[PDB]
Amino acid sequence: MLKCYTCKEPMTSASCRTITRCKPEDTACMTTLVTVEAEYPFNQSPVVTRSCSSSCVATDPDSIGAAHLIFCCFRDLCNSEL
Repeated sequence: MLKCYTCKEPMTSASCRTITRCKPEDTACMTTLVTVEAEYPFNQSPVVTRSCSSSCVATDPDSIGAAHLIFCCFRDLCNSEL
């Protein structure tokens, strides 16, 4: 089955990297990447959330409508890093 590095805790979690089994309805994986402070320099606990998906898709680089870095793949553990 499709396995993605989905963490149990929300963005609050530090290293969101845990081997989890996706659902049968799904097919691809998803990943949310959005720093806490992009407008100004501030190194702090970032906001991310990796979850399975039934359709790997991405938005525009505009990110005008809450369209952060939405990565996706069709391979188990396609990405180990955050």
